[PDB]
Amino acid sequence: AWQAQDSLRAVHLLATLRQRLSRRVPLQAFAGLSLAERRLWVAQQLAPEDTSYNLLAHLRIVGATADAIEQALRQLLERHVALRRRVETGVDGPQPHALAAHAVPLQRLLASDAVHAERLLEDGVRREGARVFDLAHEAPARLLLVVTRDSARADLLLSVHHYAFDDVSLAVFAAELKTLLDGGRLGVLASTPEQVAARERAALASGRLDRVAERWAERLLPLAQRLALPVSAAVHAACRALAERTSVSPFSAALQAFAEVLGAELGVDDLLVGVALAGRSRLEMQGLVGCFVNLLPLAVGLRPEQSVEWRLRQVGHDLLELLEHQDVPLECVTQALRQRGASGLPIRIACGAHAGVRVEADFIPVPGARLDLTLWLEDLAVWTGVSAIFDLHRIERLHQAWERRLLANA
Repeated sequence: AWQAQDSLRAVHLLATLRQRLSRRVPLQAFAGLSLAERRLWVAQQLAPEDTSYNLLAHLRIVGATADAIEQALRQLLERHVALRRRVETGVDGPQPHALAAHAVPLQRLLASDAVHAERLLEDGVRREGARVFDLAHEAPARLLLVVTRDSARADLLLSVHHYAFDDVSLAVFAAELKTLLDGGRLGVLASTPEQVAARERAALASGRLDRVAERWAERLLPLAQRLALPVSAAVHAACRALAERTSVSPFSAALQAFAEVLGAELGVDDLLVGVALAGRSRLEMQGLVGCFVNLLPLAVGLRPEQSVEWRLRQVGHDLLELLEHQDVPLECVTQALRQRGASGLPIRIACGAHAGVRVEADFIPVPGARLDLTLWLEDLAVWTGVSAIFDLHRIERLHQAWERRLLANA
């Protein structure tokens, strides 16, 4: 398990050991629709013409025929029900209904050369970016397959609504596509998006997740344009060294400097920071396709009187607590806060981190921002902010302050 594998890899290590030898180990001492699907679906209902929930994935495939690619995609659509479901509104919750795999639109186009293949792709990007999905009557996914004449390269544009997809789903979809195009076989899936929702309803009914949310509501109660810049090697090394001395993850050190820079910028002593989590809490959710992402709050205290090491231990500790209980939906934390006299929790800032046929898959970023400012680290610092608050030049200034804060803390 060790040789097969960050702190998310630590969760995967503890899950493999739990499946083989039983008994937990709690990470902190070593390091119908689900609510994840529903919160994206209801946000689309409140703004039906908003297309900021359209996910566009570009898959570059080298070494497979058009017939083999199309056939492999029909297999993946049959295998992953989340890409071929319609959603009826319900009296006590939206209700999904499975559709046939052939009902997913698939358009094959032949391009004369590579430049023509780019232009077909760009035209598809603009068309799918402005498209309003009919989530009640059609599948939430479309596919554009562009093959280039006299070339081994084929391009696949996957447009799928966010309620039925996420980042890990793209990696699973791309790897399984490569497996089929190579001639391999896919094992029987151990779960479905519907089973995840059913298990969540049981966990909600047992009060287990709400008790964890009530514990978090204590600390959280007082608080109740895209730019991609490369991180210098000196800042990356200092981030790693600071984490090794503090026994936290390198992401915890980068989150701490992120919250401290923004806290000084906004002039506050405490800053609420969201942490985007993959939300696949059990081993059989690792190979699923759908939406499992869960944004959970993290209260960072900006105490200049305290040491850098102590502030970092608190950040990394609170981070592993959110990682352990990433199955606790954000709505549970909101419910616990309202039960203590709060209108809600106001999250404005967030953070996160990401032989044979060749399959390269990447998302085309979604324009517009729900949150005021986000920082995503790619193993590259991707800053996304609302233009009216965090413009391009203000983001560049914050990234420089973030890099300085990291070097100073180390």
